[PDB]
Amino acid sequence: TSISKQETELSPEMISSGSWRDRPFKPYNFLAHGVLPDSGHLHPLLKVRSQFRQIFLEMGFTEMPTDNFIESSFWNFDALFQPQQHPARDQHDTFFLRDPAEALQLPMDYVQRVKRTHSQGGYGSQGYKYNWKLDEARKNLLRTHTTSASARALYRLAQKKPFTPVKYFSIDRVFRNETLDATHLAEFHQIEGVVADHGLTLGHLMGVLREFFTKLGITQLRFKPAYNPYTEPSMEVFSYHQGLKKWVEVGNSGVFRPEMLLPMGLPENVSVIAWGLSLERPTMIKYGINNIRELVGHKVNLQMVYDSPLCRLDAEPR
Amino acid sequence: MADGQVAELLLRRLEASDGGLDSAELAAELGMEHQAVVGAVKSLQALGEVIEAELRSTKHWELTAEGEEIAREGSHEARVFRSIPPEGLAQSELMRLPSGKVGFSKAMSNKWIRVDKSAADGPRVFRVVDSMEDEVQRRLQLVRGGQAEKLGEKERSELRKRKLLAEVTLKTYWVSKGSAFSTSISKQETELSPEMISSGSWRDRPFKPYNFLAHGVLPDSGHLHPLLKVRSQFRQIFLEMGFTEMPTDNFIESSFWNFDALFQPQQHPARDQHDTFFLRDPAEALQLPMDYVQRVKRTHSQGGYGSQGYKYNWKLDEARKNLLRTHTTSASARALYRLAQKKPFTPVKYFSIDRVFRNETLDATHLAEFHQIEGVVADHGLTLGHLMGVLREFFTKLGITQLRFKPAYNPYTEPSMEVFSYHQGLKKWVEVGNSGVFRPEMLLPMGLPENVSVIAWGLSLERPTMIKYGINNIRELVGHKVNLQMVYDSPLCRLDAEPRPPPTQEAA
Amino acid sequence: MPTVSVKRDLLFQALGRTYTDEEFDELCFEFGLELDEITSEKEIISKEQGNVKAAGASDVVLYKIDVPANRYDLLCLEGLVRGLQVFKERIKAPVYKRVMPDGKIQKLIITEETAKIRPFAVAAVLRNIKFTKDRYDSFIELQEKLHQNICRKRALVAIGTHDLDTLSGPFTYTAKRPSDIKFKPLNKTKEYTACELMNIYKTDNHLKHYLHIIENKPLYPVIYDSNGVVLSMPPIINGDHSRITVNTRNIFIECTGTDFTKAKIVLDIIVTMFSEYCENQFTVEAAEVVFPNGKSHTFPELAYRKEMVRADLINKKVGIRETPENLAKLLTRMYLKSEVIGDGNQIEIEIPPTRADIIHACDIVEDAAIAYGYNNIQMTLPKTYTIANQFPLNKLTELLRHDMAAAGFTEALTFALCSQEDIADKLGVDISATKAVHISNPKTAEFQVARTTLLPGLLKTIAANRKMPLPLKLFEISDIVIKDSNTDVGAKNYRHLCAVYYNKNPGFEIIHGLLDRIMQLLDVPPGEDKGGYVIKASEGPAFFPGRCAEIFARGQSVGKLGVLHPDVITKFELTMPCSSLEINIGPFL
Amino acid sequence: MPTVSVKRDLLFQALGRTYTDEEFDELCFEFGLELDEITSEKEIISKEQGNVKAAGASDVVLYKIDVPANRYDLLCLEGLVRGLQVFKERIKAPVYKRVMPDGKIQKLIITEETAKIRPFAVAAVLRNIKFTKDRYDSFIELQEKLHQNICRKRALVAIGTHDLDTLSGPFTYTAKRPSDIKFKPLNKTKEYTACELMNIYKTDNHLKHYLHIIENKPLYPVIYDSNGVVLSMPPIINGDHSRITVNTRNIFIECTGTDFTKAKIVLDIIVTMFSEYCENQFTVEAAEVVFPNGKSHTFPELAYRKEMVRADLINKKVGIRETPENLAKLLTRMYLKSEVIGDGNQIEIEIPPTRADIIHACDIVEDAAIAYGYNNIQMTLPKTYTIANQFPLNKLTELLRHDMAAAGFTEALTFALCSQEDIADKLGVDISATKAVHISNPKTAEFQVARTTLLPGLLKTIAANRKMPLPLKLFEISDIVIKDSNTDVGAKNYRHLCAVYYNKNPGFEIIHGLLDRIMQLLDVPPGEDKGGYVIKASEGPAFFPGRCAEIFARGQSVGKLGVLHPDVITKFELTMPCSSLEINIGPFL
Ligand SMILES: N[C@@H](Cc1ccccc1)C(=O)O
Ligand SMILES: N[C@@H](Cc1ccccc1)C(=O)O
Repeated sequence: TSISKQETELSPEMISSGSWRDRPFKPYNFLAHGVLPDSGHLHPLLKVRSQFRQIFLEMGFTEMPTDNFIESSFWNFDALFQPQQHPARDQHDTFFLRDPAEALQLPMDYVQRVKRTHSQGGYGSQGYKYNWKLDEARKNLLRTHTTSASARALYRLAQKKPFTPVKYFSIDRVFRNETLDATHLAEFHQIEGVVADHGLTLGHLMGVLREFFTKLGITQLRFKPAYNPYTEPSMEVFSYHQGLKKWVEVGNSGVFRPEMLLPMGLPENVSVIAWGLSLERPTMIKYGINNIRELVGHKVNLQMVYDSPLCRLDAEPR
Repeated sequence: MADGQVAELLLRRLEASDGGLDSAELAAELGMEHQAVVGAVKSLQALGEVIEAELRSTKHWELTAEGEEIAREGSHEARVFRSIPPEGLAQSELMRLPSGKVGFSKAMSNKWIRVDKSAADGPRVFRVVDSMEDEVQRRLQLVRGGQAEKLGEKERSELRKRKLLAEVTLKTYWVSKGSAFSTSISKQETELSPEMISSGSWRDRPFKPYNFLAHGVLPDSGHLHPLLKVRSQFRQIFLEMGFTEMPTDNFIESSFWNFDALFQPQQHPARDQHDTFFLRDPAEALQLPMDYVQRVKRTHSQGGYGSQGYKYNWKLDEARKNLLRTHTTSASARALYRLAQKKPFTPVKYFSIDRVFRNETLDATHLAEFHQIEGVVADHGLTLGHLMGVLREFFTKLGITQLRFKPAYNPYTEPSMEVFSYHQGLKKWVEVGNSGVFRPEMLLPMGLPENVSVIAWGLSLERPTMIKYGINNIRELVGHKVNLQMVYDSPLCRLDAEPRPPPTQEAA
Repeated sequence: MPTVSVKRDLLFQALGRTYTDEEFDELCFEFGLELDEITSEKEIISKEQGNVKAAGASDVVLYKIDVPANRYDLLCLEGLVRGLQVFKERIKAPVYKRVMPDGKIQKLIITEETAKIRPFAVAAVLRNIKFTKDRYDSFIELQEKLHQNICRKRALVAIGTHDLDTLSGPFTYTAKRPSDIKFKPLNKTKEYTACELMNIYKTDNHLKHYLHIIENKPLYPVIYDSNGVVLSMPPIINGDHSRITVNTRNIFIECTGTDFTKAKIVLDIIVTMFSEYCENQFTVEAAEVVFPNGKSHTFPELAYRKEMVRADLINKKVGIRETPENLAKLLTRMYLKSEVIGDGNQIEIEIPPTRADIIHACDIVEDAAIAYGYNNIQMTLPKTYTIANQFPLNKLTELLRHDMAAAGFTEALTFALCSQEDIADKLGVDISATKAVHISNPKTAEFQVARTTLLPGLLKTIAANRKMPLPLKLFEISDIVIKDSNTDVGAKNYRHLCAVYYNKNPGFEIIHGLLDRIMQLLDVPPGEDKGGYVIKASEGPAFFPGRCAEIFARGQSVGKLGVLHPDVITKFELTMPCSSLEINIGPFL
Repeated sequence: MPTVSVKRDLLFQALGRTYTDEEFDELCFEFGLELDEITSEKEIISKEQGNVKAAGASDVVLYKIDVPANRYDLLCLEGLVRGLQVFKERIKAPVYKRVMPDGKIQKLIITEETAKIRPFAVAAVLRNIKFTKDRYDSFIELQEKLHQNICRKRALVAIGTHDLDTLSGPFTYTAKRPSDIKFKPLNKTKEYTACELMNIYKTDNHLKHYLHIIENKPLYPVIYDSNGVVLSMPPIINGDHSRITVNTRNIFIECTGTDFTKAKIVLDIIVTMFSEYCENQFTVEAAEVVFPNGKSHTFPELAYRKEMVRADLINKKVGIRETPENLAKLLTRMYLKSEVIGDGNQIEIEIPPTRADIIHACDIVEDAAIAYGYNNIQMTLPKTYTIANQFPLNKLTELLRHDMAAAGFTEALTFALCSQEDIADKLGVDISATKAVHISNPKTAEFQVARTTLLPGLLKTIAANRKMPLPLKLFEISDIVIKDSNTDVGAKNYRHLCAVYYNKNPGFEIIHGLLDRIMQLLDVPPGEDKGGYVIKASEGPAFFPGRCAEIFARGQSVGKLGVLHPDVITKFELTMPCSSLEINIGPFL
């Protein structure tokens, strides 16, 4: 052919003096993924943790610290009025340490009040009428739930000159010796929210929950009675889904029992409500997943991460 | 001649030796100390994996400069105990000399002596007990008998910090022959190929040791503009304080909403060609709340809602004039009006950070368009104190406590106050924000209830950003003339935009 | 921000005390004022005009006080001293009464030729003023102060002070043809005509403004008297015959204008302010103004309003809980003479004609709080729980910003205003096809139109950063205006995410790849058979032919993807080629 | 989560209605229960033997109901039916009274040899039970249900049911040497000794647990009778002589154990549950237990507590405003028979021995709300204003995360647990110099220790992503545990920001450059002087010699910067070389 020795991309000199004009070059495959620009990446699960953290802040909640993968049995259990007969304080369920076996320092006064009400009762309750062994509470372990963190937080609060209502939240990792599985792992992330004021009602707990799951884009909300060792009334919240074409549990909550709170020193006119869920569940659905080990852990498929989108363009009109 | 000269020489030696070699002995055999041989052995390891070396160490106990004295003239406590008769010994003179002073503090923390204040001769010291045994001394007295072992770890322990003796550890090095061993030294081996890993060829060569002095290679990270990095932080403060973000998609506002709606009189200077950019094309608003407008026109000229208006003639053709939003307050007017239409009234907290346009070729940073953030609270029975309270909470999440309020004037606020803060470095109370309490002649005509009152405050995104990233002029990053290099380097003005940041040292 | 200069030593003497430069700066703060600066004309003329070091009564120690454009009774030393004096209860607030004279019921008549150039006017006189070097200048200053300020450069109200001893008999306010009045103006050698002064003034640095900005109508305002002497020609200049000087004994003040009430106020301020210097202290001699209407009203009307406010209100509004008796005390110190009404519940407040700013109940609260001292009010925190919410758009934007950055690009801050050529000519399109909005009487050339795209600004940024390394990767996610016939105002803003690749070679494939990432981020599948997006080659007058495409998604054109055309890249004074991208992220919400 | 299987057709018949698989799944929800699954006996094993089609009682469908580990009166069909029945007011709640028998005042005597192995025990009998194929199995099931559950596998309480017609005369509870009691145990051919059964059971799949986990003391619990017959050896097995079968007429129930009250409760549950089948319905025949103390107490003590609650409390706590009369109705339906006390203020509540879960006032509220139906409670929103605050550390973290991403790196999610070799051996150091924390009796090998660094996990990630492009740039900002003698628990978490460069060539200079950026981001100036940071070459057993440094800043060692040593990179099964970085961002707050 004639004038057909096409060129490549334009040039700074062609742009300098008329050269680009007629030196024929029109080749560009307008149907190709082009070159994804090299880009940094944030892990999907944490992109989500971020979104939760925000929801909490927008709802006036303060972020409580969780720097302690290792909790003493006292704070992780006893403190939450979790008897010692319970099947969750067993070796086959929890990770107890081998090296720092027993903890070192413990809040003996508070511990005394617990030991007490735990076995003999008080504050209006009739305890569990069993013998509370301190050597047991001394046993160190791997925090089994963020609720312990709240116990801490509340206790600290109970010491403030005059009481002052608050709203705490925290999204932290929690170790469980459950069962090496494909559905659930050994360690996951659990988010918890707690409100402490005067005269909070089960309805409040419900009201807050509705507001929370709305900023998560959920309206099909139905509550159901449940049981938690550390909550006067306790309820599991559910939502409807098409995936299992029927109702599903999306969160557990309750109203800390007074035999948990009163011994910390909080006033009797103060009541605190709380709720919690796992960072995992909401992702393993609102992003469709088969194996959890696919995004949590070293076995993670990095390619999936590179491609993970704005896991926050979620609670928006999807 | 210190490392490279004693190196190629320590290699010669190893070559001529039968394996073993000491950086001490062979340094004694040399006309060199041990800060040369050892000082070098360092290089002979950096240079790949040439020679192996084992840091062996000698450990013996010596006596202090101080403790050598005690060791022979007794401790300081015993020193003083014996120095004080039963007749007492005014503690005045006793501590009027360092040697004593010390010993007094320990004859005390020993229950060997006590004080009093029952003799005109000021406080005095009398010995408590009469049985004295100088342990401190008679313990050292033997440590220097080459018996520095007949003593407990519980003992020399305390003794140590007492400066009554120290431990000596002589570090010796046993440089062997490794692999890379060779007097060739051709450190032309630059890096570490994936090959060498699978083979072992990292062992048969010397790698040019790295120059840990020079800075490295900053990666090509993407960048977010400093001013917006700050806008972000403000946006967050507002959310954490329960405020909802109101929309501002409208650089072009009708004069009505921008001025009239806010009970800012028509003949006000601020709506002059010199002050506000008016429009040439959509110069006339294509629509507006005539009902609301009527109630405005009214109260604006004749009064009402308790006021006596401005008693002037309100021209509608004027309000129709389109312009470039001069302040975000107009956005709030919109927001509030909308709110006023809600079935039952419901308290709220709005905020918005959007750019405004002022014509002024004004002094200061010459910007005819800058960002302005505004916060508004509407509830029942809000007081000037609430406005203050909210402001304190806000400026605290901004890291500011020196807050002082001052009376001011805004056409659209019953009471109005400017809030200030005392600057440390730039000693002087600088401003920081203007606020007020929307007049009812602004609110009532919108249809809000009389029992509802709304307070608001605002400031510019620019002013603070200048004193956070630290600057004096902002046209240095606000515009096309922005110095991109400054952006690439702009640090997290977040933790360094609330928490306490560290300023360069002050060496003298 | 009205500023008022005052001879320090005088100010202090006026008050009856001596103040530290702090003690006063404090008193200022305490009263809503601000002591802007302390210098003298030794700093004025000594900074912009050669260096006329003329100091014999100029170079002094005077305070430059800032006062609220609200309070008019604070534009002169007489006022500030009176205000602060009562505020610190160091003096009882004076009462202003207007009295009848001895037969000499001065009168000013308005005619028909009036209502159409300066509708109404009002006047009054103040008998036997004991002037002074300073008192005079202060009296003249105040006049200027509230002229080019509250009167909007005489536009609405114009004040004229005359030496009543230099003219007599009933005065007349009217309007005649320009070339129909001889006159001997203030600082003018001869005697000219109205039609003559107008243009001889177009050169007068001071009046160069006032004149045409107000007159060029079929008639001109003028004020005569029995003798037939010309008092003045209202907005422009007064008569040199009736000029007022330090030795004047009686002053006749007249105010003409388009805004009745304002004039009415300006008068009150002037007369109420300086009647402190009349023989019969704080008294203004009535004056009869007769309107075209034929009726006669007396002036000035030293209005004394008496509204009533409940004590609990002030407390509940300010945020303090003081007793009604004390609340009254507060209000009084602020000029608003208050008194509790028996049942210690309601407070009767007397609004002086000096504080004409009090127009609503809330204005009393202001003064009440100011008197109480803002910093004595306990800070309280509103207890209403509200859940915060971001604005959908902005949330998304904030996200994209963070990923654009992750993708190695750098965010900029383009201005929203610019020159037409920036969004048209330089891009190969006529300003008539941009839908752009035009700014009226723009200062510079770069204030003609408002952005229609972010591409220009971005380029211009590269232009100013030639000093920057190999490839420049800029982006910005902001608004652009457009005319929209379907919006109450006429225009609408749009959120575009716009990026550019500047390098030896244009990165049209890497820019194409950016769009792909962005879509991937927004979870928008490629292809349309799922409501996604596609790239359809297209032509653009800003892009090098055959290296330009259009972006389609969610059933519409989103943006333009392409390589900048050599023309635009040179017309923006750039070197290398360039690849751009600009999508309207709006539809993606 | 206690599960209770029940023959469907039976359950429905028991209630007096037929339910949809939805209607019941609903009723369950409504009462805090959950219908876990619905299967047959064949399907239940249809996976534990492949598919050994077991036909018989596998034709019947049964519901697998989940019940709260709180409510004990719901561990059998008799209970669930009774509970739900009253809950839907389809039946009045039955009363449990214990009666005196006709002379046969059965008695069980405790001795001294007791208190030290199983301190106390309690018993009682229920006359003439009309058993059934099902009723029997249910009775046995319940026994097992509350055994290895509320009794903690018999550890605290152990229950024994005997056929009173097969033995007589006062019974004795005591302890003798193991090899000192012949016995004819439940399912055992001959007659063995205690000292003999113990080891012949170490092989019994079922009892393999119970035994040693409770006994190996100097004495063994045993229960005799007049004849001298052995009733049972409490925790391990009962006597085959007194075995109970479908045709049993009278049952003698005994409960021994270390926890008094619990045993006391277990008894009440059993006896209160099945007295529904006694000739004299809902009656339990008293029994006299005599303690070592010499005193005699009657059992079971069907405790009926009568606490009082202010109706206002229940309302104010639940969030409802029902009337006391109605509140009482609610509580009643829940088994807690309530009645208003005259002044319609206080409600008297009777706590049945069946609901032993009620231990505090709040527990009444629970039941009250459950009876009222959670979803009938209006959702209200707490009105207390609170300003939100992030935790300093986490705020900073969240920021750095966003910039690491900007700098082209990708965030991972390492596990916090692993094997010692992961944080020691594979890095060239002994597990004794890591300060690491050790987990007790870890399942897998990778559950021995808790992270001491993020480097391991990061590498392991690369290992699993060999399939990924040219250079891998990973990073993570998480916690690592360490033993700390100065913390109440013994260990402390630290926030490390750790990154790695994986490529043909290690990017030690580009990693060095990362640290520089990071510092630049944290506004930390370089050099020893400027109170900033310094890279001081150093040696590390995990880094290739001469390509390793230490990071110093704010007066301390922050981290280690360097090139991974060939050994570690191969011991983590990797190919290319590697450059790492790990700073403790803690000190930078
Ligand atoms: N995550 C906690 C939250 C919570 C606290 C207290 C009661 C109920 C729920 C949990 O699962 O229990
Ligand atoms: N809009 C003003 C602040 C302000 C608004 C409304 C009332 C009071 C103050 C500003 O941005 O400076």
